[PDB]
Amino acid sequence: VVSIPINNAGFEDPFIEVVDDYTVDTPPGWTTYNPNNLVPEKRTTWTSNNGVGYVGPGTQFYNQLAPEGRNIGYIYLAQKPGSGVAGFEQILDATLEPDTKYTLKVDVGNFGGEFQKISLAGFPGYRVELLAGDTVLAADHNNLYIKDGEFKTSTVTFTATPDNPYLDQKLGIRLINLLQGTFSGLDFDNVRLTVEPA
Amino acid sequence: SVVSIPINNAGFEDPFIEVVDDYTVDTPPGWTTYNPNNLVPEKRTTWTSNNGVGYVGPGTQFYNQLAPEGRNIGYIYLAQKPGSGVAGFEQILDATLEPDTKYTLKVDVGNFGGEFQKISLAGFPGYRVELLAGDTVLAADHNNLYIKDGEFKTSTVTFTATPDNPYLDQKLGIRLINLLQGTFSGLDFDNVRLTVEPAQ
Ligand SMILES: [Ca+2]
Ligand SMILES: [Ca+2]
Ligand SMILES: [Ca+2]
Ligand SMILES: [Ca+2]
Repeated sequence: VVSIPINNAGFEDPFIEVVDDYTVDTPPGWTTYNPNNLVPEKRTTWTSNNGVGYVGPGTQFYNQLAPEGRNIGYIYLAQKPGSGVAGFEQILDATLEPDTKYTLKVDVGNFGGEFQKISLAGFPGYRVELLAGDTVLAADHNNLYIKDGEFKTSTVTFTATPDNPYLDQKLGIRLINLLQGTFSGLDFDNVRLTVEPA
Repeated sequence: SVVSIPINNAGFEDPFIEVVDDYTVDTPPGWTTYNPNNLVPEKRTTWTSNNGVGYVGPGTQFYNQLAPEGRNIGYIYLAQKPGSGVAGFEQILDATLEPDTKYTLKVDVGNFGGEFQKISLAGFPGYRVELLAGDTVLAADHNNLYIKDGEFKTSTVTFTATPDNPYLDQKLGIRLINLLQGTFSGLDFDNVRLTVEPAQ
């Protein structure tokens, strides 16, 4: 069982000091997957955005601490349900290899609480995908039920045979806000990808 | 407690097929051809992209087991090269999405083995199983199971609908999809089951 390197895999970069403070720029090491242009290049707290957030004692948004370390990565979409999807993507160094089983695990978070008078109850739905090149090899499209203010672990697996047409292409990961519900924000954390003989 | 939702021709048993390893090339009754990329022609031959049902019986040259359910399986074959698109079966159910309910969709997915007219059937295009409400894919298994030539495995897709889900009261739907991300670019489905139960 081997780990494949992922940059900023727990969104711990940058370090954030204050409880529930967050960034509004793409997490370091990741790019914004934006197939529908929902996330503007220059964002504010009133636009769709993504970034990292510190989950600590005193958080008003969760009933538990970050799955890993201090921070989570979050994606919030302001457009109405059905408008499209957005999230994070990272292209890895490793390439697809035959006779190997891949295991992608990532923690998915559903916001909780209330701010002002508005509640964060609700979830847009998630999809976690494992890629080779531009191809989605395997994906978990919203299979887990996650309660408000909680996290749960998603597992995606894929076995690559010697005749798989995408061998030698770069592995990739996408973490996606499906925007099929409100509250239309979600979190991810603790991304891990391992390989083993198949 | 756990209630089954009615699905038409859910084991692809209609039409009856008499001869082992014989197949149809027209859309199974009760299902529609899901064709977002126009890969499947309206009129099909044995060698066009096609779909239909097939009898998997004793003596079959294509699997190491019989159909997971009954006599027949439903299949989808795509002749275009990997990366061209996807196609499969779709059925809209009569039931609608209900609040505070957990849905469990199960379908057996089959990987052909053997050879047909000297063409090797080894390989798999990848599959996706989708639960939908209206036009929305609520939950889906995109190719998570590894399935060897000549075998079947059960895909499980779960979804929990809360009271504020925007798609409540829209009609439930199912899609069984050939991903066309490998050759041999055909696969099978069987034994579609959908249950609903209270979640919370
Ligand atoms: Ca973390
Ligand atoms: Ca929520
Ligand atoms: Ca059957
Ligand atoms: Ca095969």
